Amino acid sequence: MKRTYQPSNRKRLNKHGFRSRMATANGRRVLAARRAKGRAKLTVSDEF
Amino acid sequence: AHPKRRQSKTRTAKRRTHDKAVMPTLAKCPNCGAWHIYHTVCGDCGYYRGKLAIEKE
Amino acid sequence: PRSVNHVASRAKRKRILKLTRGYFGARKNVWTVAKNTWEKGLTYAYRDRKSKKRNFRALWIQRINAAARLEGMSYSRLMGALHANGIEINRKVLADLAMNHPEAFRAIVAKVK
Amino acid sequence: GARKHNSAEARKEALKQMYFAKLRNVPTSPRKMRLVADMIRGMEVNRALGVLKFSNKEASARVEKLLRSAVANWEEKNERKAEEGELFVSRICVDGASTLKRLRPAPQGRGYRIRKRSNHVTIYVDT
Amino acid sequence: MRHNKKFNHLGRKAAHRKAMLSNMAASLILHKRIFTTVAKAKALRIYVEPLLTKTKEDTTHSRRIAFSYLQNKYALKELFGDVAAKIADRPGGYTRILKTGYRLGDNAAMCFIELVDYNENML
RNA sequence: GUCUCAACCGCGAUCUCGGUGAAAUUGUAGUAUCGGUGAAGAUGCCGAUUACCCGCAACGGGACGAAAAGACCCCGUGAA
RNA sequence: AUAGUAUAUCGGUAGGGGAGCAUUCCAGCGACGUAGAAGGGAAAAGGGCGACUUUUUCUGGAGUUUCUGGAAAAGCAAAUGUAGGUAUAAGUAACGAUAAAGGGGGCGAGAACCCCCCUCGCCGAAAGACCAAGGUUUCCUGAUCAACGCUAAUCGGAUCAGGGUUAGUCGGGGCCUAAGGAUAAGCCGAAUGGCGAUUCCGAUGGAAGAACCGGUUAAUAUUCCGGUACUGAUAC
RNA sequence: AUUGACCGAUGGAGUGAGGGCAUGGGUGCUAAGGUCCAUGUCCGAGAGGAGAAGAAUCCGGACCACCGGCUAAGGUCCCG
RNA sequence: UGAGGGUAGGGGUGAAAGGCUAAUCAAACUUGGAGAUAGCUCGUACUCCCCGAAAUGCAUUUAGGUGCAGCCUGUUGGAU
RNA sequence: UACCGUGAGGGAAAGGUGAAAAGAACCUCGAAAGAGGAGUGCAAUAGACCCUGAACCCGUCUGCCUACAAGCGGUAGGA
RNA sequence: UAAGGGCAGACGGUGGAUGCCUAGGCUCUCGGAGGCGAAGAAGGACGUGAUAAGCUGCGAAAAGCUGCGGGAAUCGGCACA
Ligand SMILES: [K+]
Ligand SMILES: [K+]
Ligand SMILES: [K+]
Ligand SMILES: [K+]
Ligand SMILES: [K+]
Ligand SMILES: [Mg+2]
Ligand SMILES: [Mg+2]
Ligand SMILES: [Mg+2]
Ligand SMILES: [Mg+2]
Ligand SMILES: [Mg+2]
Ligand SMILES: [Mg+2]
Ligand SMILES: [Mg+2]
Ligand SMILES: [Mg+2]
Ligand SMILES: [Mg+2]
Ligand SMILES: [Mg+2]
Ligand SMILES: [Mg+2]
Ligand SMILES: [Mg+2]
Ligand SMILES: [Mg+2]
Ligand SMILES: [Mg+2]
Ligand SMILES: [Mg+2]
Ligand SMILES: [Mg+2]
Ligand SMILES: [Mg+2]
Ligand SMILES: [Mg+2]
Ligand SMILES: [Mg+2]
Ligand SMILES: [Mg+2]
Ligand SMILES: [Mg+2]
Ligand SMILES: [Mg+2]
Ligand SMILES: [Mg+2]
Ligand SMILES: [Mg+2]
Ligand SMILES: [Mg+2]
Ligand SMILES: [Mg+2]
Ligand SMILES: [Mg+2]
Ligand SMILES: [Mg+2]
Ligand SMILES: [Mg+2]
Ligand SMILES: [Mg+2]
Ligand SMILES: [Mg+2]
Ligand SMILES: [Mg+2]
Ligand SMILES: [Mg+2]
Ligand SMILES: [Mg+2]
Ligand SMILES: [Mg+2]
Ligand SMILES: [Mg+2]
Ligand SMILES: [Mg+2]
Ligand SMILES: [Mg+2]
Ligand SMILES: [Mg+2]
Ligand SMILES: [Mg+2]
Ligand SMILES: [Mg+2]
Ligand SMILES: [Mg+2]
Ligand SMILES: [Mg+2]
Ligand SMILES: [Mg+2]
Ligand SMILES: [Mg+2]
Ligand SMILES: [Mg+2]
Ligand SMILES: [Mg+2]
Ligand code: NA
Ligand code: NA
Ligand code: NA
Ligand code: NA
Ligand SMILES: [Zn+2]
Repeated sequence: MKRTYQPSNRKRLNKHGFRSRMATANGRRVLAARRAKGRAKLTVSDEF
Repeated sequence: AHPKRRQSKTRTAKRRTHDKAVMPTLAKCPNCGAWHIYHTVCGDCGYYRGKLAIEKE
Repeated sequence: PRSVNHVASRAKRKRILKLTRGYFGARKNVWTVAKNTWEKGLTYAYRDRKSKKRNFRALWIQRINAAARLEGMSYSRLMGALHANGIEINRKVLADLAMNHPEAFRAIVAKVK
Repeated sequence: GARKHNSAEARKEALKQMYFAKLRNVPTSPRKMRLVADMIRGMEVNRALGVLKFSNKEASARVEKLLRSAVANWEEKNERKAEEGELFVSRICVDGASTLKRLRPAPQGRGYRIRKRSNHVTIYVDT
Repeated sequence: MRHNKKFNHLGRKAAHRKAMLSNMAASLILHKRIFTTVAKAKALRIYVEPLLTKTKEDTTHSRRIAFSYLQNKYALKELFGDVAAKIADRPGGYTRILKTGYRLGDNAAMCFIELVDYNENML
């Protein structure tokens, strides 16, 4: 059967990528929380 | 369908009374002197019932 | 300070497990099973200390009954004759005399018969 | 302070009179191996080698090569080739070794554990 | 029940079983001895001995009847050539089965089957 | 062949042997039967009765068998 | 408990009261320890009673402790309680489409399963061939069989090392714009901000710049080589 | 007469689901191991003995030990 | 049917089943207020010694909760 | 961090040879894994998952009991 | 008698509790300080070695370059060969 995750690299970066996070105040708020935690992976732009 | 209780050590060991490895039926080869299974060709010499059966190089 | 009594807590269990040696199956060495069995046994012992006095007096009377009957007298009549004559020998002594020294028993019977 | 040296000296002097061989960490189940140990316990070594060679159990091939080692240890510690009809298996035991845990999927997303067991085998020989 | 049912199905469908017996028989005629399991070799004996009996009447009909079984022209060439001459006087019992031991992978009983007139040591 | 009313045949599973090897469940158990008794339907109490020790195959009457802190019903100065 | 040895009293759930033991650490006076401390195994003996204590011996190989007072992370049998380990059911269920296998050689300690050969069987609008998405070295070769592979394995999409992807034209990108997105001038609005062009971005579409057949490697091939073409720039 | 059993002040509670039996009653059917009151009692919170085995029927209130003695209810052919 | 866009939680979308909104829907998920509240259920660990209840009355959006009385216990003063 | 999740986010387990590597040349049985020796060392039952090394659970040996026997498995007697 | 079973002891297996220990935590006291960035920050990507996965340091001048002060025989990071 068709499952929930059907990958598309173009969709992934448009929805969760680094440049989309930086485009809004609430996205930059997410980046600040992940930096303060010390995450090695900041966005999906890192795993690529 | 389901065990009401775990079996004690005694009950498990009593059941395993009849779990025995079967001993081979062995015979000595009149030519080689080696053990072989009765009613089979000796794998060492190749002989069987006093005659050569598998001439081994 | 932080206080944990590891050695003391474990020593309490080990002492009792010496008392449960000889039991069947898990009742001898598995802690919560063995302690349960040991505690129940102590209740039996308190009751069985009392029943011991009952069982040994019943055994003395039975032996006295057999010895008296060999001399033409039942237990009830022999005891009635002893208490009438003031003899204060107790049943443990008489039963021992009945079994192991039959000639002394016969002298007590010949004094009240 | 020489105490453990004196305890160990006596331990080594006794080992000179014991003839044995060991198999450690055999990657098979101890219960199946025990089935083979009961077969050759207390049996003459020459007859046991043939019994192990033609056995239908797979654990027998490993045990056969351990009995050969036990005999060789005997001759090393006694300084002579063993006779025929002389030695016999005086002691044998199988003990469970460490277990390797694995996963096997089951229906509806559940997972179960598989145990891949091991064992140790020790053999003694005697004249 | 199987009272008086005298042939081994050999754990195969009928078409599979007939194909295996025919491949095995060709192997025995071409190579004078083959190694197989005991249950398979006892079933081949009932299959191949009547086929070897057909070489006592050398005709077109006998060759074609034999070919309807083997369907292999090299086996037919060998069967009606050298194999026919060796067995021309023996009254049945052309093959022999001798047990050898057990396989490593499934502990199957093993044996070898061969034509008697090609084993000189056993004559 | 739905049935009267079933019979037979083939392969896969099944059974035996070699190799590998789980799970639900589990206070301890040397866990028989009948009637009685009893938190009122007893393997475990009472009185009788029957029963040499230990497996394998096969079937499901009981262990108020397993699973899931009954959805029904009532209750909470509970919730949505 | 009362009187100072005598009289009385001593079954207990909820619950009230009294008196103690062990544990961690601190102060003080002091002790023990490589001629063997703590911990762990075994044995023996004590206590108005008990919580507990003491001694001997084996292991162990460096810390331990009496008494008086002080302070607490100060004691488990059960919470469908948590972690780790190990059992029972049990050598039981099962080993994942009933397309199928048999023989002879080979390497090898070892072969039902690996390689070669003969036969048999299955798919064949596919279970064959070429791309896209997605994956990211799984591709080829040598060595290895611990783990992985629902068996074994000399084999593998496994482990380690080495090697392997070649474009003026192919597919992209460079050019263009769609949905939509970001904006300019402006408009709206506690803040954060929301809207807003013919502007820009954005292919799944449009391009007036153009290549196809064959052969070679263990692994690349409109890319390398052969043959035959085409398209921009640039200099005379 | 009575081991002292009563009361005040003040510190700390738990309980506020009861139950069986006998007697006097209501209700019910002069039913219920039913229900609602009153007076005692026992179980609750109570072991031991008799009743074959029974929470409250009969006897009897367990400080500990004893291989001593006398009795209660109930018994004295055997299991006993 | 492929690619890429858009609508976001009392909101979306719905040829309307309270359907669907990442195996979750009569109000998604994540983090925080936060150890919400639970007159409810379950659980609550060393020793010996002395004493030892209640399951009634009144009131209560009260009836399986609670306040006061009644009945237990410590200390203290009186005799009753 | 690994791992889980489309994402926001959630989120582990895991310390100790010996004073010193002196970390076991060489031999024996094995195709080699494993062991028996030898050697180093206070100690190898300190041998690499290595200080000590408990329980549940699992073996072998020795002593006594057990195939006419029926219930929470003990307790009090007793050859 | 023991196919088997029960109990006790001896010796082992497994497992990793306990004792001892510390390399890391927890709560504070006293003093200072309270920023970095368009002369490009915080945080990252990619590189950098005789040898080079990963960390550390560094930036095509890349485990590093030049002076001044200190110090005195070893040194080329963790980290071996
Ligand atoms: K300490
Ligand atoms: K290879
Ligand atoms: K909502
Ligand atoms: K151990
Ligand atoms: K008997
Ligand atoms: Mg069996
Ligand atoms: Mg294995
Ligand atoms: Mg085999
Ligand atoms: Mg799935
Ligand atoms: Mg079949
Ligand atoms: Mg099997
Ligand atoms: Mg009944
Ligand atoms: Mg019954
Ligand atoms: Mg049920
Ligand atoms: Mg419920
Ligand atoms: Mg009293
Ligand atoms: Mg009392
Ligand atoms: Mg505590
Ligand atoms: Mg459960
Ligand atoms: Mg079964
Ligand atoms: Mg079965
Ligand atoms: Mg399955
Ligand atoms: Mg099966
Ligand atoms: Mg398969
Ligand atoms: Mg295809
Ligand atoms: Mg490949
Ligand atoms: Mg394998
Ligand atoms: Mg490979
Ligand atoms: Mg192009
Ligand atoms: Mg444009
Ligand atoms: Mg290719
Ligand atoms: Mg080409
Ligand atoms: Mg009330
Ligand atoms: Mg009430
Ligand atoms: Mg009533
Ligand atoms: Mg009435
Ligand atoms: Mg009622
Ligand atoms: Mg009372
Ligand atoms: Mg509806
Ligand atoms: Mg859904
Ligand atoms: Mg709501
Ligand atoms: Mg709040
Ligand atoms: Mg809460
Ligand atoms: Mg009292
Ligand atoms: Mg209520
Ligand atoms: Mg009150
Ligand atoms: Mg030691
Ligand atoms: Mg150790
Ligand atoms: Mg009889
Ligand atoms: Mg041990
Ligand atoms: Mg520790
Ligand atoms: Mg200088
Ligand atoms: Na010592
Ligand atoms: Na504990
Ligand atoms: Na026995
Ligand atoms: Na430069
Ligand atoms: Zn021979």
